[PDB]
Amino acid sequence: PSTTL
Amino acid sequence: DYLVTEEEINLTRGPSGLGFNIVGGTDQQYVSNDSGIYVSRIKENGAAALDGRLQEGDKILSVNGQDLKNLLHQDAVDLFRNAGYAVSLRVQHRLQVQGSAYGSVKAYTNFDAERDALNIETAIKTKGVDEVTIVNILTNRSNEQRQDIAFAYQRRTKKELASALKSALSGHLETVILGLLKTPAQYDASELKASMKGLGTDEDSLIEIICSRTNQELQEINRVYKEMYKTDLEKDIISDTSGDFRKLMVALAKGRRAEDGSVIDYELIDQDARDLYDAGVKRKGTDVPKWISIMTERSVPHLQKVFDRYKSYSPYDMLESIRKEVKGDLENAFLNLVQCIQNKPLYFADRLYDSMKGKGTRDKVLIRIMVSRSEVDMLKIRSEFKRKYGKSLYYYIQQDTKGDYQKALLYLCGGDD
Ligand SMILES: [Ca+2]
Ligand SMILES: [Ca+2]
Ligand SMILES: [Ca+2]
Ligand SMILES: [Ca+2]
Repeated sequence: PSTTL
Repeated sequence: DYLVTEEEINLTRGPSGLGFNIVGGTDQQYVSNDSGIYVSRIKENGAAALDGRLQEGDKILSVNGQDLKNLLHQDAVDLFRNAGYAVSLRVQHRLQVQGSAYGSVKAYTNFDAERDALNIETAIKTKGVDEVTIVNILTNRSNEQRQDIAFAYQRRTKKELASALKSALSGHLETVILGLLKTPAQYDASELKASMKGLGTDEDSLIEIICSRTNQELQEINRVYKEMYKTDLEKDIISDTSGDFRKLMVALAKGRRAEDGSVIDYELIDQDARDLYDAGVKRKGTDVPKWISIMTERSVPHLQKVFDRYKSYSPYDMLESIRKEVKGDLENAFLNLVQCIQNKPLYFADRLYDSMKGKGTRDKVLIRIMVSRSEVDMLKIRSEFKRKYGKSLYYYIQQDTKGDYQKALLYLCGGDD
């Protein structure tokens, strides 16, 4: 699970 | 092998956002037991890309002065989502500056891809095939130069170089040359794919590749495997192995071993050593999952120190402990893994000796090691081989193989002693 910033 | 630099990066959040993704946290560990926050992706025309300083794989130490140490994933995310439009990051880079320094095959300095392609075409088409010229060229160019040769060959003949060589070559020489024409990840992926035959799976080849490749190599293998075969490597492992052997292979194939740390964690070294003893020789039977967790999760330098501390507690070292505790494919996998951790060049030197010492040759193993390690650590393999066996790797290859096949392997060896 990667999170876009 | 690697270098670490730290740097403050100041970004302005534009209409497209900061333009990068993060992974990590105490509950979403990027690699095993690592709680750090890492950049996983950098979007084009985003703030981070247009600044140029941030890089994928970077560790983010702090945001606007707030340390990202031992945070939940969500708490790190919240620090970014609640930051202003002026974002200050302190970041740690990891740079690989080794290359082919310990490989026997180096990039050819006067390389000309079009010239090589023409001379190989001529050698292919001369009456009887000029195998000597084909071997002389391809074993004296780096892998990436070989890719340029193959591109120039296809452009001028309208035929693939590997297809032409399949018709021109045969025997073990064909196996060597075709292997050299694949990229390292393609070669490893294809060797793994070939070893998975359901109940007829070649566990020894599976073990050799999965136990010896690093995180970065395995990540590329996983990507290329999926492109080539339209299925994830892990799924093929799951459907072609069973028991604790499968769990060990799956864990290793993820390529998420803890990375090399700056601080040596002596307390954990001792605790891991006690755990290995308590799970094996100290008890009746074996707690195999505890062995798998420790040996697949900790960094290679950490485990090297663990195996020596293990001797403080156990009457037997780690290798003889494995022999006493487990059997079959599981025993063979642990034995290979521990050798890979303790001394990887010596591991390959011993596998090369085993492939030649007796009647005939295990050419499949010999070729694969000579192809796959020639641009990595063949010089270290040769040093360990000579130190242990007295004669050189070159000498044993010379005694066990013949012809143009022999000549290709000796070029991949790179020299005597
Ligand atoms: Ca010939
Ligand atoms: Ca052929
Ligand atoms: Ca036991
Ligand atoms: Ca032999």
